[PDB]
Amino acid sequence: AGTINKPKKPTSKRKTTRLRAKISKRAAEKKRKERKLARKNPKDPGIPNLFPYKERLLQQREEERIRRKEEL
Amino acid sequence: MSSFESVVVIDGKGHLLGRLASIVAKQLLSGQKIVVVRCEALNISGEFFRAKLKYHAYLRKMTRYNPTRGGPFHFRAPSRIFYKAVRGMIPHKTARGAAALERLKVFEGVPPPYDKKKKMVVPQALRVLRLQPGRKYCTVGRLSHEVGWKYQDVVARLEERRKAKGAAYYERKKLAARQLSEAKKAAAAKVDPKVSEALAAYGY
Amino acid sequence: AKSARASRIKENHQRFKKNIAGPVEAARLERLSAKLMAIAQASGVKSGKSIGRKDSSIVFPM
Amino acid sequence: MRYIHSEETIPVPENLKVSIKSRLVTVEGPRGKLQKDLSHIAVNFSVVKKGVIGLEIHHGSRKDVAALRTVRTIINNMIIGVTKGFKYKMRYVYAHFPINVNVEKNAETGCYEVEIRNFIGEKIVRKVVMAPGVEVEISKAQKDELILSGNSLEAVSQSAADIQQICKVRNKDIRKFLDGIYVSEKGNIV
Amino acid sequence: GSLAFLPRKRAARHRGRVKSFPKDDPKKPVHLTAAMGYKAGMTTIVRDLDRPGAKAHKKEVVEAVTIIDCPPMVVVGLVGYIETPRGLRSLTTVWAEHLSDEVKRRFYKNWYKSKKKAFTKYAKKYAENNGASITRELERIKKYCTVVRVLAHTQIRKTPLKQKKAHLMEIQINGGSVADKVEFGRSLFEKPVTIDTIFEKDEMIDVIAVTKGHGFVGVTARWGTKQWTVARAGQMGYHHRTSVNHKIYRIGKGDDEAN
Amino acid sequence: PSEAGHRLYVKGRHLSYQRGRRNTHPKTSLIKIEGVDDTAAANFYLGKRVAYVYRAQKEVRGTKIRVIWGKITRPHGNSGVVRAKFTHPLPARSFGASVRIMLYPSSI
Amino acid sequence: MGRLQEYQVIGRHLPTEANPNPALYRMRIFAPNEVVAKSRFWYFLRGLKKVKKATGEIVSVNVISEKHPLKVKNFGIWLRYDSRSGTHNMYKEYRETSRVAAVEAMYADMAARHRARFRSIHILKVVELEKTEDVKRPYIKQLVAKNLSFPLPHRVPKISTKKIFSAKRPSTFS
Amino acid sequence: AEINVEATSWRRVEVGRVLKLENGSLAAIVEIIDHKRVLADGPSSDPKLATPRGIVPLSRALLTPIVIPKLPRGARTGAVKKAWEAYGVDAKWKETNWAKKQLQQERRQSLTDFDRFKVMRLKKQRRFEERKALAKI
RNA sequence: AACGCGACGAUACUACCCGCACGUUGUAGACGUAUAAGAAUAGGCUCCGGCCUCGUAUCCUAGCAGGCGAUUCCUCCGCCGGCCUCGAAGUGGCCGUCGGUAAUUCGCGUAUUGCAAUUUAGACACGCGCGGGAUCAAAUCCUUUGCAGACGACUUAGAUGUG
Repeated sequence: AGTINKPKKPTSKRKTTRLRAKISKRAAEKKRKERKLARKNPKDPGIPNLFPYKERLLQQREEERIRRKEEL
Repeated sequence: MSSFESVVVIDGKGHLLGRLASIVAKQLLSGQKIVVVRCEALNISGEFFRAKLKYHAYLRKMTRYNPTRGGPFHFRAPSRIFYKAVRGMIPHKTARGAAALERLKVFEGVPPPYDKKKKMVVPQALRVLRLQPGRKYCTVGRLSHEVGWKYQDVVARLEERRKAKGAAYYERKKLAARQLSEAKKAAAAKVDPKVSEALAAYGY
Repeated sequence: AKSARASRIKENHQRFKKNIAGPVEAARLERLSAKLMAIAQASGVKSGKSIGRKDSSIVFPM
Repeated sequence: MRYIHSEETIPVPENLKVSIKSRLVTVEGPRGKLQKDLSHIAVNFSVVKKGVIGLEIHHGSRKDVAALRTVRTIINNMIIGVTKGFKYKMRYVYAHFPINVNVEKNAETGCYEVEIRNFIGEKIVRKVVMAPGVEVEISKAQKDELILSGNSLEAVSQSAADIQQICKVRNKDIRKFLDGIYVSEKGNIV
Repeated sequence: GSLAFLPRKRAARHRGRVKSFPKDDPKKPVHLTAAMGYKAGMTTIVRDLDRPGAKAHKKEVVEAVTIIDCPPMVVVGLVGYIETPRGLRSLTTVWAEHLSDEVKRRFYKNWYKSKKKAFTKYAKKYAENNGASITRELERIKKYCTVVRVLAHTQIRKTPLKQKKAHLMEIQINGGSVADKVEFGRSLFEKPVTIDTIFEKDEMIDVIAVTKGHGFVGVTARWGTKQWTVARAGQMGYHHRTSVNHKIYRIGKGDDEAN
Repeated sequence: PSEAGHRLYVKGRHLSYQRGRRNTHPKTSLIKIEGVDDTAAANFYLGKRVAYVYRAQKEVRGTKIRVIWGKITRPHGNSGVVRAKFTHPLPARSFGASVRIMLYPSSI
Repeated sequence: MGRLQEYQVIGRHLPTEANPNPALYRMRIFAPNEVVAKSRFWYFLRGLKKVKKATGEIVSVNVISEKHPLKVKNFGIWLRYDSRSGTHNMYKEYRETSRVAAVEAMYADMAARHRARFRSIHILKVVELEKTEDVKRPYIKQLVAKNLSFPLPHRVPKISTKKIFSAKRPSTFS
Repeated sequence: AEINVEATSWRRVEVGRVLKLENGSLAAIVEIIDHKRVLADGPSSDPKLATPRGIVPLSRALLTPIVIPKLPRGARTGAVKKAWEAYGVDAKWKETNWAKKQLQQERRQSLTDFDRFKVMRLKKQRRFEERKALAKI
């Protein structure tokens, strides 16, 4: 493409007031449509493996589980 | 520091085009006369074809009814590429903006009054201090030659002659610095020691 | 067809200029300069060999 | 990720003198002189041992560290051409029209020129001017062979590629018309 | 019509300018590059053609030729030019003594009542010290100028015109060092230059003049129909045109009496 | 002879009025003082007398040279520009004209 | 999020007749001030338990200053952040001097690489790595190299911004 | 094999390298934080050259040619002070051209109006004999 | 380019030029309006010793708004000549004469502007003055031409001539 030698007409990034007002409107009823459908209706990944102290954190989990079992 | 001079002559080599234009436009409106030399050696950041694409987009904008009147006059010279940037940073349609533009003179190369004057530099627009070491840059002289500037070879021959004369001037300058250091050494043995001990205690 | 500004058309013309039309024009210019040569041939400051001065918008008014 | 340090090494043979300015690299040896400018890459040249050139960058990225690999090979290529040189051997083939190849040396401009005649019967002569520093000779060893030799791999390989691109058939069938000049062997003179 | 000749206005001057001399190289011999003449008219010739490949090869062709009357131009001046970032600048013009009254008529709009004092003090600097002002101005051309031109004028008395005012034109010298062409220009002062020496037979030359004027016409004849691009009425003719590749079929002497 | 100078003032430039985007207030002028770059340097010049010296066309009391008096009020911004109030607001054609900033009244 | 400080916030549900001497929970919160630290406490306790500001009271808020704010440490931050897709896990390392400085370095880092906000970042663990082998990321690994020393190429000098015009061109070497 | 390279010669940040800050004081690098921060300490007995131990950005620091030879990494203020006095960093700083030019600025800033007058006239007496020597040369 | 520029010819008046004499003469704004290497920025400069973040540097900087004499000197500045140099919008160097000159030192003046009021001071341009040099011109109208033409405008010719 010879766009360097012969550029085309530019796509203006200046925003018209007419289009700015509609986009705020269309963003509004999208949020209403999303809320209406959610109203209509019909997880922890864990400690990372690269964490250097997952082993001493797991034994804290087992030790507190023993104390909870002993208390109960 | 901050000084008011009669005329500040700026060497345009090594300067970014827009960063130099905003500094110059502020001094012109503040009441400072500015001469810029070597506008074929200014830099515009980015790759060369981006500066060429911007100028080819500028060349598109031409009026339809009569190009001789009112149309955007596309100036190809490197001095006038710089002058276009400065004129867009000045209210040139008022009397104050017109007065600020008359305090500016823009030249290609170094004209023979200004090759014996000292050329200032602006650290706030210098390419080596501002740009990242890996980025690409273009020269205004290269962009001008590809859009119709006819006097790249003429300015290059005159600059070669100007630097041939300046090499002669530096050779006389080195001799003066050699002779000044020899004269100071001899005068240190004939000066009264109370004069030199007082000057050393005062930092001079 | 090929344009008048085609690259291969220009290269063919450059081969014509150097090899055929070149020495023809150089020969005719030697004769014409010879006839022009026939017609034309047919202190320091006091002699003017040193060049001095005869008989302002670049500098701001100082 | 901004690696703090990265370095590579170029060994230097005993018969060579490598001189490096700001980023201008000059290699001298038996066969001649080679210079090339490297101001487009940020690099710190240094001397590590008696015959080792050290090239380093500091606080570069993965892109800047990888640009050290291209300069190590580029300087090492200048070492080889100055010591051993480069040789490209090219063969020209034909079916019916014999290709006449003529090599002359221009006294002015100091460069060889190769004239190709009678390429599939065409009456146009094809003149290729070589790079300064590459010599072309007709092989009196095998049939239809040229030798492009020199010190710069850039000059030898580009001049060899110019000959291939100037003898290329047009508007024909590639599967049937096999005429052309092709690079057969690449290597060193020594 | 063509948009290349778009400002369809009357030509600014009657004579019309060259606007481009040939590109100069110092290895060539010293030669002038242009001349002047007066249009006489046209005639009919028969040429024995030698055009291999033509249907009229080795046959007789009848062609129309144009006759331009060329009295010998008289060289009166020398103008030096320097290279500039702004373009090309004239630095020094050196005239000669004994300027004719014909070219002196050119610097006057009313010659019949003037005192004819043009170049009277310039005739005195050739004998003021020894000619120091003249030699200084030529040395300024030799050491500073990049190309030099020659001022030559035609004579109207040799031509059958009621005009008496000569036509003065600058002609560029090509092919040599600036020192060599200056010594041509000073030696060529006060001397008639014939068209035998400037041009030669069998040579394409470039012809520059102002066309025939037709005054105010409409779009029927100005454009050739059934903003700038819209066909509008106005002036047709008296435009400056540069024509290209016209062959010199003959150069008559005028003395020969069998032209 | 002497071959010295007689300057007992600090040079200044009249930049603009007090303004925002579009509304300008001529009662306060903005002055750039030679060699000031922080508010700390501008604090020395507070209260110092400012003179704007210009030229007229008619002699009035033995002079053709007229003066408008003022004093420095407060620092402006972070760059050492200062605000100055005069007995009459300065002319709008003097944007970029020089002023004389004098060391009286002196607290040193 | 500013000059953060670590806070020890201890709060409890309001004492009632059914349950006197209540549970007394404790958290460590990085907050700009006292008032924010209480708010983050009740926000985090509301997600975990059914204790809010209306039925709860703050027992103590104390600032946990660093033991050694003059010793260089390698820190490990385990965090969750919320994006358009959902909740993700990261573990990032920071070579700093204080535990608060590692948290400030983390907030600027997550805002830079991933455009994460303060409202979306959950800091789970800030651990000082006692031993050198515990450092896992290569950008900290090159900092803990033996005999670490490097130059500083292309150093732009600190020229005052009011010095518009300079007489000689600057140098980027020292 | 001849290699002739003249590329650069930088000072390196390292443990034991003495820095100069914008305040005019001296610090010595103890441990390196990152590529633009270091931990330093100036234990000098001169109040003009003393710096508290802490984090210093390298953008606010200047690298002096003085390196304490075998300073341990992570050394506390007691060990740095012993190596500071043993190497004589204050004496080596005084001989540096950076401290000589700084002392020149301190003396020139401290001139009174009377001292400027005596500076100017004593320069004229010194300039006179420089001018006679230059005319002889 | 009808508000871009260069070279050259003749320039009557007026005053074209030189010297010095002053302006109720006009300014987008004088007050030390002082300062030439080139080039690189992952390198440079150098007297070849060494030096480089840094123009917070260098020069100049004292005397009724700034004398006359002395000693001491060829220190600094300026005007005119000769030799040369300087064309990108054109200048500086050397030599010489003359004048001024705290580099060291000295004798006699300043008051009253009354406790501050721009320190009327620079530059270019524009005028008026003398007393001296120099110069003795063109264009338009009118008549004519038709290479031109709606009118203007354009190519021409009108002073003794190849009219």
